[PDB]
Amino acid sequence: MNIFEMLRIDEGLRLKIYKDTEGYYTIGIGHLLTKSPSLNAAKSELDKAIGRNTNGVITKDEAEKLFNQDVDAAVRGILRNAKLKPVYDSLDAVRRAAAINMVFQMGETGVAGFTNSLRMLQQKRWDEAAVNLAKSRWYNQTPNRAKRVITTFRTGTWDAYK
Ligand SMILES: CSc1ccc([N+](=O)[O-])cc1
Repeated sequence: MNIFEMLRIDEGLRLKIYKDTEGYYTIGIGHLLTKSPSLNAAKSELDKAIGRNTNGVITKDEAEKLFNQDVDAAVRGILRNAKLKPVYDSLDAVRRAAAINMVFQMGETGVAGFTNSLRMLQQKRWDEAAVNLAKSRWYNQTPNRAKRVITTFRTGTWDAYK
């Protein structure tokens, strides 16, 4: 297991434009295209991302290329964020993957309300962190995925993904 395999499980792979759990146009391995309700706007974003006229369909190699870029950018963003860097740097590699997973799903703004969870994680209060993480819109809207990510933070193992 690693962040790539973990997100591939949580996000799936679809080669045609689809709507994510929030109803937003997406492609590949959970690559958010736009929050615009315009399918034409999403198609434009897709074309821009891939560098060709895709007509709303991409290949597996193309999906994987976007995915690698997205994981990389998620990490680089974390390292540039004064609220996230300290916690990320304090974590072991397995729990780092859990952090990247959350940022990938919700974005940095999406994780702004997690200040108290973040402190518990930095403190290595794992069971307490796990309890606090579940007190969230995230947990309620995507409970199965949230439970896997939370288990990963609680245990520092890949048990939830085996
Ligand atoms: C509870 S959300 C979150 C976001 C980032 C990190 N991080 O260590 O970069 C951890 C948790």
